[PDB]
Amino acid sequence: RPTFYRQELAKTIWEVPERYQNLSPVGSGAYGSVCAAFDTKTGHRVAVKKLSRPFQSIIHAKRTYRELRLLKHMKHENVIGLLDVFTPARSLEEFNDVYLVTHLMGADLNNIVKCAKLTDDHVQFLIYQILRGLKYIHSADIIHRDLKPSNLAVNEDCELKILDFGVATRWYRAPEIMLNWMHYNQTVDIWSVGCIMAELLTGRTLFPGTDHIDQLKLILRLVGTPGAELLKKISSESARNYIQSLAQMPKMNFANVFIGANPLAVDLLEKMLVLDSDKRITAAQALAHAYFAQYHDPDDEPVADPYDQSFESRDLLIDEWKSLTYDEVISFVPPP
Ligand SMILES: COc1c(NC(=O)c2ccc(C)c(-n3cc(C(=O)NCc4ccccc4)nn3)c2)cc(C(C)(C)C)cc1NS(C)(=O)=O
Repeated sequence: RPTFYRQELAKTIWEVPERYQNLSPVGSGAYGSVCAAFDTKTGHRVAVKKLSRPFQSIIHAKRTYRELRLLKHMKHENVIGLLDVFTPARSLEEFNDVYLVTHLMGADLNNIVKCAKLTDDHVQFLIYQILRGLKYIHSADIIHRDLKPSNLAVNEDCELKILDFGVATRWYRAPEIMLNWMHYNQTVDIWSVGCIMAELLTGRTLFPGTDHIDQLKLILRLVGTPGAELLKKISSESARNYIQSLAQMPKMNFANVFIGANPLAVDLLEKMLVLDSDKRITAAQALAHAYFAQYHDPDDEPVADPYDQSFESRDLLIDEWKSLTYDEVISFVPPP
């Protein structure tokens, strides 16, 4: 067991292995209880996250376990990975805190775009990586659900990583989620990618809504009123009428919005920003799209190992979730 040392950052007490030095708060709370630190074992800067109140409730307990399990499984170039996980507790009895360690990301997508308009090559590479990482997460039967510029990190060589901190999320949210259609599929993430890719090509938020309703009306105005085909798949009658009553604004054509952009990029955009999620292109298919020809490689776009998510359909007591979490902490083996 490493030797720990404690300190108070802001108003919280951090107790971490000596290995991690010079802890410094970051994200102004945007990442949560996160600190940047120097991993003395490798000389590399890392992000140390102290889970809030891990076991204060059953909901917290399960989310704690969920994140620990997910991070331990995520082994992909375009997805955040778990470098270390620890607790100052010496036993299950005193186990009350969990810290997750990951590489420290450099800058999000906003910081990179806030400069000058990225070239088409730049856009291809970035979107390609998001799509590459998405293929991997989706292959593990996992849905991000909150993709956005602030959740996407890019390094020196423009390498990108998908993260989550648990730009308004709504601007990139698929319409079916904001309509509470309950039956969301993975492509809800593809809608977000389209909104992100659009913003990188125009420098402006595609659907900058004030509230969800306004946001919804903006979306329908661009992707159009729901067609007969989509309407017949909506069981709720009030839902069916509502979605139509929200598409009363004067229509807008797609092409106009992306004028000047590479025709291939607009083609992909039209296949990502489709109202009917069933007809929305998947991450896997997007990767083969001609817009990513200079980057696509069927041999270097890996999927995830089978991921056991049986715990999601479980309803257990806090202590049970805590014990399960503790087990995952002790069984953690760092990657080479
Ligand atoms: C919230 O839980 C997660 C996570 N956890 C994380 O992404 C995570 C874990 C630990 C740490 C220390 C961090 N982390 C790294 C940084 C960082 O480098 N910030 C600086 C910086 C940052 C950006 C730009 C510039 C500078 N901050 N926090 C992230 C991931 C995921 C996916 C992406 C795999 C689907 C889902 C959930 N959802 S769930 C399990 O259902 O709960």
